[PDB]
Amino acid sequence: SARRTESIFHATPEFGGNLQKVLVDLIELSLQGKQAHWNVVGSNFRDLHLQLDELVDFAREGSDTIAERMRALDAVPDGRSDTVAATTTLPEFPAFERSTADVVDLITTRINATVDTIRRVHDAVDAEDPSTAHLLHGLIDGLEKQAWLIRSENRKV
Amino acid sequence: SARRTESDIQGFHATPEFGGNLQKVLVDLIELSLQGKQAHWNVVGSNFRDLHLQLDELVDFAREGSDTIAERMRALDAVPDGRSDTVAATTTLPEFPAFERSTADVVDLITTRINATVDTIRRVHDAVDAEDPSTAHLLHGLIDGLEKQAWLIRSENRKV
Amino acid sequence: SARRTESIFHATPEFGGNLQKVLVDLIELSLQGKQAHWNVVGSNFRDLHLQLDELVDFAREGSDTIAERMRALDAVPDGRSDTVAATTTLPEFPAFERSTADVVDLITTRINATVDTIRRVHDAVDAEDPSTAHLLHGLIDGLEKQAWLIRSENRKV
Amino acid sequence: SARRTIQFHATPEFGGNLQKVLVDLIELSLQGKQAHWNVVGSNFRDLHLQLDELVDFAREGSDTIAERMRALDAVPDGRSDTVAATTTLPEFPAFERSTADVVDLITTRINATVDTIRRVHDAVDAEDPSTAHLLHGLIDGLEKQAWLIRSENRKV
Amino acid sequence: SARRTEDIQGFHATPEFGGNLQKVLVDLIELSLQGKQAHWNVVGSNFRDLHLQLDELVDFAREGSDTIAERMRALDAVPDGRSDTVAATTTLPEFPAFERSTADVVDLITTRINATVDTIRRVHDAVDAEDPSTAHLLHGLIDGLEKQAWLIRSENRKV
Amino acid sequence: SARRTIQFHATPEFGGNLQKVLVDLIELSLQGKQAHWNVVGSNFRDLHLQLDELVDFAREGSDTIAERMRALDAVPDGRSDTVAATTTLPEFPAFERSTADVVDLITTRINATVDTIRRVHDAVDAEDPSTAHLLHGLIDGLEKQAWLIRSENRKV
Amino acid sequence: SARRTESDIQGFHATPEFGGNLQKVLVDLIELSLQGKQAHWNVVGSNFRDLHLQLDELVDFAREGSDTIAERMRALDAVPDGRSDTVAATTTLPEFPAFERSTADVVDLITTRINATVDTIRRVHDAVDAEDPSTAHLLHGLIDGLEKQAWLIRSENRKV
Amino acid sequence: SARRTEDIQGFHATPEFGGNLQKVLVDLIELSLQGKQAHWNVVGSNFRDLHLQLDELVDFAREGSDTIAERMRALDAVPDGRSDTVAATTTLPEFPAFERSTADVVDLITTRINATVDTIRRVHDAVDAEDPSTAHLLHGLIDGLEKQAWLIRSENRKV
Amino acid sequence: SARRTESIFHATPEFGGNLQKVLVDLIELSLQGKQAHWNVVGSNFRDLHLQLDELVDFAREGSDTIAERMRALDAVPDGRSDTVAATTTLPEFPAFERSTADVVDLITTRINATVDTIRRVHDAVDAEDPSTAHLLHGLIDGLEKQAWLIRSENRKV
Amino acid sequence: SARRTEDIQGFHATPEFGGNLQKVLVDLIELSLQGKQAHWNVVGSNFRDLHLQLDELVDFAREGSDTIAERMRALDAVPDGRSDTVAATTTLPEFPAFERSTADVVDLITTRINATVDTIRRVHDAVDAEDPSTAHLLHGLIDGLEKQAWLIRSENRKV
Amino acid sequence: SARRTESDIQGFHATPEFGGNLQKVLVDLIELSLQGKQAHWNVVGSNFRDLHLQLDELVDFAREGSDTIAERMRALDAVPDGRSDTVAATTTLPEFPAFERSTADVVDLITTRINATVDTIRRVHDAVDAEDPSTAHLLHGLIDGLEKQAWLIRSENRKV
Amino acid sequence: SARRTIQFHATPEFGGNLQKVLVDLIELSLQGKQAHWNVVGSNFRDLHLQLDELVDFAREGSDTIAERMRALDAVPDGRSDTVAATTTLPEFPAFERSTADVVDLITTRINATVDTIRRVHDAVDAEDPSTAHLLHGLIDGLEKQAWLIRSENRKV
Ligand SMILES: [Cl-]
Ligand SMILES: [Cl-]
Ligand SMILES: [Cl-]
Ligand SMILES: [Cl-]
Ligand SMILES: [Fe+2]
Ligand SMILES: [Fe+2]
Ligand SMILES: [Fe+2]
Ligand SMILES: [Fe+2]
Ligand SMILES: [Fe+2]
Ligand SMILES: [Fe+2]
Ligand SMILES: [Fe+2]
Ligand SMILES: [Fe+2]
Ligand SMILES: [Fe+2]
Ligand SMILES: [Fe+2]
Ligand SMILES: [Fe+2]
Ligand SMILES: [Fe+2]
Ligand SMILES: [Mg+2]
Ligand SMILES: [Mg+2]
Ligand SMILES: [Mg+2]
Ligand SMILES: [Mg+2]
Ligand SMILES: [Mg+2]
Ligand SMILES: [Mg+2]
Ligand SMILES: [Mg+2]
Ligand SMILES: [Mg+2]
Ligand SMILES: [Mg+2]
Ligand SMILES: [Mg+2]
Ligand SMILES: [Mg+2]
Ligand SMILES: [Mg+2]
Repeated sequence: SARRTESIFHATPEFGGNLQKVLVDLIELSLQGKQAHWNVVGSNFRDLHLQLDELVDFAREGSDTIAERMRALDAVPDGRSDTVAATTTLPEFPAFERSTADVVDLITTRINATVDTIRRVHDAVDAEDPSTAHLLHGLIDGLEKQAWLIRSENRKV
Repeated sequence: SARRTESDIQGFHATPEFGGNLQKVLVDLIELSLQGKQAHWNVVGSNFRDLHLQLDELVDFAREGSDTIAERMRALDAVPDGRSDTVAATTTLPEFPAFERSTADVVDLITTRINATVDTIRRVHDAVDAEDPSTAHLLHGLIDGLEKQAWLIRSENRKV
Repeated sequence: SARRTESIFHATPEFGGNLQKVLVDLIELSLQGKQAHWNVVGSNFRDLHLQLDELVDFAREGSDTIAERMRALDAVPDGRSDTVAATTTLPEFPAFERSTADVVDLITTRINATVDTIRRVHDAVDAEDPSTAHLLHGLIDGLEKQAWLIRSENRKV
Repeated sequence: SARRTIQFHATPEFGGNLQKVLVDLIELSLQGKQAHWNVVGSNFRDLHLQLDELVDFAREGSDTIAERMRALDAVPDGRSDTVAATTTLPEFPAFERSTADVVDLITTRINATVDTIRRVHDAVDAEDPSTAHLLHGLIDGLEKQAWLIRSENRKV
Repeated sequence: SARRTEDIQGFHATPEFGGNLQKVLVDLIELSLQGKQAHWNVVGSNFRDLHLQLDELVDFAREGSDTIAERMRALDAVPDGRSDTVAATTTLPEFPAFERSTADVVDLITTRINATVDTIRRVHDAVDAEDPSTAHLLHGLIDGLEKQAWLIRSENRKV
Repeated sequence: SARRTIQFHATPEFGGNLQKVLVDLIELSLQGKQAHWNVVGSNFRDLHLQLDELVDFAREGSDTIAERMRALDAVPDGRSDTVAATTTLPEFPAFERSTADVVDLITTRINATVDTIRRVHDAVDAEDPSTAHLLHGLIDGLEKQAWLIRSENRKV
Repeated sequence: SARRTESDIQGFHATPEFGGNLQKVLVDLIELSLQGKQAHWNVVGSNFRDLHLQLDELVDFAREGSDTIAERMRALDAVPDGRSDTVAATTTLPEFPAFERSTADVVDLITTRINATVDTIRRVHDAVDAEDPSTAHLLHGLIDGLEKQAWLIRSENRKV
Repeated sequence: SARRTEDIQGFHATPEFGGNLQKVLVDLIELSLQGKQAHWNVVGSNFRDLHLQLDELVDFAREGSDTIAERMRALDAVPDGRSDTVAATTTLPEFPAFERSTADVVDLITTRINATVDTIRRVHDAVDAEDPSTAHLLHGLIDGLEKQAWLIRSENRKV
Repeated sequence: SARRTESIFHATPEFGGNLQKVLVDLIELSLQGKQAHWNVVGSNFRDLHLQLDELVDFAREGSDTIAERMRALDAVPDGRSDTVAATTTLPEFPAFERSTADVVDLITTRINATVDTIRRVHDAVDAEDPSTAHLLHGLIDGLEKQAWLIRSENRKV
Repeated sequence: SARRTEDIQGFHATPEFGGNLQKVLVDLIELSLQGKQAHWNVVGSNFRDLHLQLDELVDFAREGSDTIAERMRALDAVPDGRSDTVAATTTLPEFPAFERSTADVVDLITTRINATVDTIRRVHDAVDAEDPSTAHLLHGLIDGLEKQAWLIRSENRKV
Repeated sequence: SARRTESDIQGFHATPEFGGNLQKVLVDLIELSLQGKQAHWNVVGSNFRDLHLQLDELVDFAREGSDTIAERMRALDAVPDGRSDTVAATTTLPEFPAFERSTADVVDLITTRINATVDTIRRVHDAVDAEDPSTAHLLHGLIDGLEKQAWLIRSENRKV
Repeated sequence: SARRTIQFHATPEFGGNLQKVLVDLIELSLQGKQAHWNVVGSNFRDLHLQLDELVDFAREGSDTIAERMRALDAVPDGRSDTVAATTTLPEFPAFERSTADVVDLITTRINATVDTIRRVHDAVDAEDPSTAHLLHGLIDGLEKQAWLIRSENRKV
């Protein structure tokens, strides 16, 4: 009666490209987070070691969320190492052992870079699909929380 | 002191139109749940088990969604109708066919019916968002969850 | 030695029809239970709200059990909205908000109707397949428990 | 290589708006516990239990808001004096209160809390939609609590 | 260097102490049995809350009776929780037969919880004088049961 | 539309039969705890632990039966005086009892409890097969407990 | 007082015939468990994973069932024999073939062997029910659980 | 045979007893509020450990305040945990505003925990004299809070 | 750059045969363990009953581990009743009820037989694939623990 | 209004109090070590029950030793749980070497549990006089250990 | 007394060669994890769901493995490099192709890449075992877990 | 039928080697708890918590080794006197110790414990590779603990 006949959302390829930008930075952040997690040394090692894993957990869940949102709307994600390295906007993480103080500053900057990407694409994403912007909001919130939890170590008052 | 002095402070009340838009979402979510179980029981053929299991996950989400929408209506002083006669008379989903259906047919059928459910939510979205962005927040989660289900189900039939 | 050769239970279509009768009433009960769960208001709202969800949980598990028992014996269930509405024996649940006292009486009657269907088909089911009657017994027990738990609210002694 | 060679900061007004939500969430939590302990009469147990769920949500909410402030370089103040001095919630009364009275009282004070979030919503959303996302969850959860509590007093 | 070179016997309860814990035990078991009776036979306004709270009371009283009985065993005393002994020696007013209204059950159970607590409070000082470690267990029981009493009786309180 | 425009009630005899099962289940539970506390000697711990599992099953069983009575408009009586006055179980002795004695005693009293359920089974099944379903679960569980306990005393 | 006065009250004792009927059920449940694992390891081809996983669920149920039946025998003073030689010499199930088997073949093979196991339980049912309805209660659960497994497995091969 | 034939009233707290538990309650609630303030606003060396430990302290103080308040209710006393009352009657030194260093927070919170414990220790003997079962709850609180104090203050200890 | 081209461990059939020897003895042990679990009677029945189930749990997990290791290396396990009975090295478990003392000695011997098979094939397995020997070590350790836990019942000191 | 304006110091244990808890600590640690020794080396009739019960005893004694040691820290006292100190200062009779029969182990461990409890009972009143909150923890330990003693010793009881 | 008297006792230090061998294992495990997720998102076609799910299990194991190896390096005073540029420049795995891939293609592709990862571990095994058998213990678990994944994935494509 | 018609026993040297590992594992556990209680200063909480994880691993390890000895007909001695008299670990000091000192002290004593396992490894592996399997897990876990603890004191 209100039933429709069988003959049954299309996202633009630009929209997919915007999600792809978010994806590579989330993957890069997870990879750098693990690097820091392994190679951080010095005062308050353990807290940083543990917090960095929490960050990585969130970034990995986030990248799965974004990639699978792309798939739901029939976009095609690319999370391959070469693509991530070639297209990420995050500054490269330095090699070797790094002091806890250095790691705090480095990782804060890299989180902030990842968040910036999401904030940069937000309005274009929101205009086409507010339901995707919903996921972006959760990511921004969770990442900016991680930034606060990590950077607070270096704050002098 | 910054304390308010009213003895009675009323809550947010939904307009009749708003209540109607959520009612439209509700009946389609319930219908999708009923069709989801029908497919879950009656799917046969290649890759039976995966579809059987995925369809239950879809049903779980749709049932949680219908409860969320109906209870959101109650929170905003609107009154849901999820009775079988109403669902049958007012759902926009194409009817699920009778009897056993092949895995390939079930994939196509259920994908279409999820698409129909999501379309209802997307149709009322802007009007809902305009009156109450907090309800739109719930609609966003529903759209995301359902379109995820659509991908997880439909991909069975997608070739190369 | 005691091994049989490869060349290997058939239920009647009437038996399937009997399970179908149980199925539609279980689904209808779940749908009405949710309606009541949302729309119940008044004294002792919370207990009814919560108990009605427990009833719905049991009825949903029950309808899955029956439908899948049908499938196991190669019967074909029909739990579609139109079929449920057109064939259920349960009295229609009234529209709008209902008082807790009214809901107690209404839902008790609808549980009792569902149980009656199972009791009506029991002997025919038991005669053909005692293993199915086993499931019927569990349902009757669980539903009649729910009836007691709900109706006790209105009992005056 | 697309790699860049980086400080979002809340405006004072934005921080002030979240501070307003915070004190009402904390006050609601304190009032919820007061009601939880002191409610008496017909259907005591349901109210007792539901009020604790309200408090659980409101406490999670206040932590969420305060930590969002921290994330955006704002500084929360959830101290007792500040809460008492700046909360917009009508004062919850002392002593034993009937279930009927508690239902009415708590519904009003939840509604007051939601009103604050609804008042600041548009300004918060204009500056930071990600924070408004949190406000939506709070509005939804609290208005649900209001429905679950107030339905007890509904006549027909 | 400081090692003892003794068999080292454990602390043994006096007959008075044993008797005092036996008194607590029978009232805890009686309360459990009456709690179930009420759990099953309560009817009327707010049935579900009372039905559920009565089971929590029974859970606590059963754990309590086990705790006391095993405390007796630990101190070389012998519990008797048999039906005849409980019926013959409990201080609790008899629970009435048949279906009982929620209002009636609230009043009845509150009274029986209070009777159980009274028994524990009556023996407390004598128990505490001999073995403060056992008084520790009595404190937990008094606290838990008086909590149950408040949670139940508040239903009937009219303000 | 097949929609109808509705009161199963147990006969007094049926209710009486379930009452018989109930008092024996409760008595078994009380005796099980008595044994649980007072058993001593070789293999104490196993018996101590197994007896608690017996009590757990018997308590769940008594609740199941009493609530089945309620479901069918019957009224249980599980009070101490009634249990002592109407139970068919041989009295469990007071004081410390050896593991060997406890095994024999408890097996007898489980068997007595099962015998009651087996005695009323056919009459219960004739009126309500759904209740007999519950009796079967009880018979199975209790006879399992009897086997797990009595095997301790088996000679070869 | 209504207390009985016997010092020794014996339990229910199964007849030799009853003990034999449960023994028949036992060996087929164990054989099904062994064949279930064989198929679980050696299934290859289209939809491998679903069958691999479902076969373990079947094995879990059959193992729980064999324990239930053997322990029911013990409860009724009967003595089970679940040794490999006895199972091999007295099972009624057709032999599972050797080596790797295709998903389609495994579906057909295992369905047949579940059907065989259920047939044994249905064959002894009435004789078991006549002596002890409480044991028949267990048989009912076994039949229901196993026929559910049969449906969940066989549906892979059912076309349209 | 031994069954009582009375309504049997429960144990009722004296006004002094009620007042004493109210004193404990407001300090527990104040400590909770200050604990969250510190949880949010702590910055500097070893932030995370302090952030996390402060939440554990708050968890314990919240459970504690609920326990005390419900103990009051069980004994027919009436708690007041409202913001105005807590602010007006707490004995805790005010927590300062704004971001505070980890070193500062350690010292500040240790002092406020100690103040809370002091209140409990001050009322203890009077509570114990009337109701040892309540003193039982006070012992758990003193133990838990003094543990929290050790776990926090050890950060600033220089050996 | 270090990437290999697409055109990509092969175990000998003798290696597979060695794992097969372990498999049949693990399955036989599980079957005998259940037999003992059901039919053990007498002093300390309960401990033996419970410990025998723990043994069976370990042996069942072990046989799955070995069979699936065979599959991973493209060997083909045979755990069928006839094959197990015809090829197991374990002494037959006796029929009927057995005393706890007898069961202790019997099961200890059968565990020791199963362990002996693993120890006999160890060096040949280790030489070809140390990663498989890794699994053998876990099994030997777990089984010899079970042997100690069971046999200690009969130890007189 | 009622806020204090002080640094507020915590409760500090006297040297006698510290010494008394140290005595409890070494006996709890010794009991744990002997419990494991027995856990590993027990053989004979009813091995499994004893093997398993001995681990439960060790679990309780380890939690107990941690509780006491951290209670010392909370009150500004310093524990010493090192091997040499425990060996040199424990009051427990030495556990014998090699495999021991279940009957022997029951008697041996019962004696060593009783020795541990005796230490706690000996210091109790002095601890209770200074700090009833610590006596609260001692009551839990006495209760738990005497329960373990009953559960173990009952194996050897012949009636 | 048998107590040692040194104030400082150093831990086991890995040779540069040993550190390099574990680094080789690390980059291939990370690369496998990245490719595993790519396949997990982009697989389409017959039996989509099973592969989708199994690929996540593979990713979970590989991620746990990379962490284990990197942390083992840290324990032995070696310094891991799991950065994207390094992984891309030094992994031995063939590149995963772009875009959506069929279930059959993904099975073949991923099996090959697991085989490649395992080959790296087997190549460095003997040199690792020679210096530190405790690290070889970890390599054994990795090889076993990964070859299990290979079987569970590849069996989809194996015919009769 | 391939059915056989059966006593692995450790040599005294093998048993002695496992005894050496056992006493160092127990001593490490006791020292870990001492450090857990008495550590003070900057980053107290992390050290406090990490030391308990070390103790957890070392206790599981000592039980594993002692029970492996039992499995192979050897007899462990984990008594206090024996541990104090035969452990190779440098004595842990009494009294409060700074986090920096505890890091250095505990790292040394973990390294001492690992050294013992590494010293006996080859002899153990030659006789019983299945026991060496357990030693590998212990070496891996303890050296991980050493890294997690010592990293606190690392300069750059
Ligand atoms: Cl509730
Ligand atoms: Cl699956
Ligand atoms: Cl932490
Ligand atoms: Cl046990
Ligand atoms: Fe995913
Ligand atoms: Fe709901
Ligand atoms: Fe289902
Ligand atoms: Fe927080
Ligand atoms: Fe007990
Ligand atoms: Fe119940
Ligand atoms: Fe079993
Ligand atoms: Fe509470
Ligand atoms: Fe498997
Ligand atoms: Fe600790
Ligand atoms: Fe890690
Ligand atoms: Fe152990
Ligand atoms: Mg939004
Ligand atoms: Mg928006
Ligand atoms: Mg039946
Ligand atoms: Mg209620
Ligand atoms: Mg005292
Ligand atoms: Mg035993
Ligand atoms: Mg029948
Ligand atoms: Mg190895
Ligand atoms: Mg006390
Ligand atoms: Mg599949
Ligand atoms: Mg080797
Ligand atoms: Mg830290």
